[PDB]
Amino acid sequence: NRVFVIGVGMTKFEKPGARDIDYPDMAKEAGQRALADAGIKYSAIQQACVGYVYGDSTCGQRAIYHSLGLSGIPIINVNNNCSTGSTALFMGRQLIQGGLADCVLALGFEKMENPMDKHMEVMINRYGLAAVPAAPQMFGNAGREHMEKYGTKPEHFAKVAWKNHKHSTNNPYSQFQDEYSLEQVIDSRKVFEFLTLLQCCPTSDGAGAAVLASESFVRRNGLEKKAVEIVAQEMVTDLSTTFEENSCMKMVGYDMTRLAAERCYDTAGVKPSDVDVIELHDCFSANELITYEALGLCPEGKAGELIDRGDNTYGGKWVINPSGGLISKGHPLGATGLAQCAELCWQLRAEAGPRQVPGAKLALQHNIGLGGAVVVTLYKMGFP
Repeated sequence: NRVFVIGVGMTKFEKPGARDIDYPDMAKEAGQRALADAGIKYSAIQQACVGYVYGDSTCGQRAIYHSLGLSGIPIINVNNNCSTGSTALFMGRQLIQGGLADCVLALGFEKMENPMDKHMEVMINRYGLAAVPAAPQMFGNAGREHMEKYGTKPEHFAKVAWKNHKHSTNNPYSQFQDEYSLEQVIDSRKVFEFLTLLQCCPTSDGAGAAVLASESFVRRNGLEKKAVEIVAQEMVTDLSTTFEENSCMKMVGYDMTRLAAERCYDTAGVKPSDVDVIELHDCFSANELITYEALGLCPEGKAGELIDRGDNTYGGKWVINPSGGLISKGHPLGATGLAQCAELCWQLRAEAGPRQVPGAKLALQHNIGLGGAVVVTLYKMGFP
């Protein structure tokens, strides 16, 4: 069964406490924007898939009833107690593709609240980073491994972050919308090793939403115009390996990204060179830089050359994170994938305004599930 995104919506992503509304009003703003975009009656929604990390099991229902009114529809919380949760969009795609529903709402939101692990926990709190204590150490280790094997420079990681902040200047939904100089990225507060504060994603509070529909729902309702097809979607969980084969890059999911993308390319019958625009999970600059190679944009060890050619921005081969990435937008855990989806749908619909990638036809999304698995998605217009 083919699956289409027929409406998208999001709140602005803002510093926690910047905006004095609670998570149900954030959900309502994003959800009602997606339903207005879709152009459907609220009663068309048959099930809701709701992604959030903080708060008890009733928050998904509370947010949906505040957004749509009271109803009997299933309300599925993405983040189950197995800690193997995917994403609201991934689950909504499953329900359509599996013939369990014709039309679903995917909703996501977040409203915050050894000695090195203790130091990183305090740093995360005081710097407002959207990371767990292990993450800066694991991503710094992966970055350092890439430098030692391939000759990548610390400045290549800073240039990735610089490019994301530059893109953010045209995204009114992003927490940060200012261009920093490369020297300012390098000179910002140390987080871990070469990673500085402007290379790490901050916390944001916010919400995002998407309306997903079957081919028959799109046809019956005449909604071909805005229908963005999910032409491939793959999740890959931790790949059990040996001591001899393990590496710092594998420990942060390099091969999970690589296999998810390979499977998407095969399903969609496309190559990395066919992709026009990308939104990826730049939790740290180091994740974006190695993800260039995992996605097959360039050969092993060649990300520094891609960066130095400007082949990750406007006028280059790929426009990567036209949104400004997690580095600029910040990272409300449950909402990040739906914000990526909103931007890629606007790009393919030619509605991304000052961020528009001219002629974009194939979009790739890279994201991490609430349980840590990598999800890669490919999008094209359904009815061009």
